[PDB]
Amino acid sequence: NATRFASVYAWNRKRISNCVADYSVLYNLAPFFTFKCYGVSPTKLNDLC
Amino acid sequence: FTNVYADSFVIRGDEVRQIAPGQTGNIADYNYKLPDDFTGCVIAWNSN
Amino acid sequence: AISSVLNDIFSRLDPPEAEVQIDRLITGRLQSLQTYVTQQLIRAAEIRA
Amino acid sequence: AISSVLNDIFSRLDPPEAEVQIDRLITGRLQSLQTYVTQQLIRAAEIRA
Amino acid sequence: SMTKTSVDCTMYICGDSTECSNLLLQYGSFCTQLKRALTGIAVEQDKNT
Repeated sequence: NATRFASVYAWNRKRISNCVADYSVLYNLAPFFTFKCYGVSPTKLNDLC
Repeated sequence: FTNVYADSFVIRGDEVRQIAPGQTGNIADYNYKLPDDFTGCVIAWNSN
Repeated sequence: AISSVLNDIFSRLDPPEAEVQIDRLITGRLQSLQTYVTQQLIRAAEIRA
Repeated sequence: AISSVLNDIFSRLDPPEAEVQIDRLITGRLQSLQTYVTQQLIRAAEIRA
Repeated sequence: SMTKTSVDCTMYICGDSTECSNLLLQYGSFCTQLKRALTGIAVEQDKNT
């Protein structure tokens, strides 16, 4: 949700660990232009670890 | 083929790509799903 | 296949995407049985001789 | 497969698309190798008697 | 007796490329036991003479 981001030559790399999350507001609820996944099933994102 | 079921619905352009086999979302889960063995065509036209 | 465990395939991939990877894994396990039984029939022809 | 040369697959097709076409050539050479060992064990049994 | 033969796994399956030998780790012991089955023929050809 941040206004200012970084560019492709140097990005902002953040580490997220030791918490719980909710992927229903990210994936199921979708006010997003493009969501894509490759090796992980996008439906089962709340299941898998 | 035996018969055709024409399902007519008006859907927004952000959610229009969720009509396909194996989709999960707002419009996909709680309204209209397709199975993996479903066979048919999807015809879209700009109604704006 | 991407994994050798069937619980790590179908839960980590889509049900359209799992039908490619499981059917490669069963066909590899059918060829492991075709090397075993053919080896036992040739050794049965030696041990009955 | 499209080309039987493994150098023509890697220098042309995409690396997701190369792993399908190379593994068809590996599987067909193992079935010809499984054909050769199965015949030579039976010809070893015919030359034993 | 017959003619004793042996099959290399590296040169017959692969086209002497580095990408083909990395894909044989998933296939594993397929060419290992077919090499040892031809070794078991060749130790019995000297015992027939």
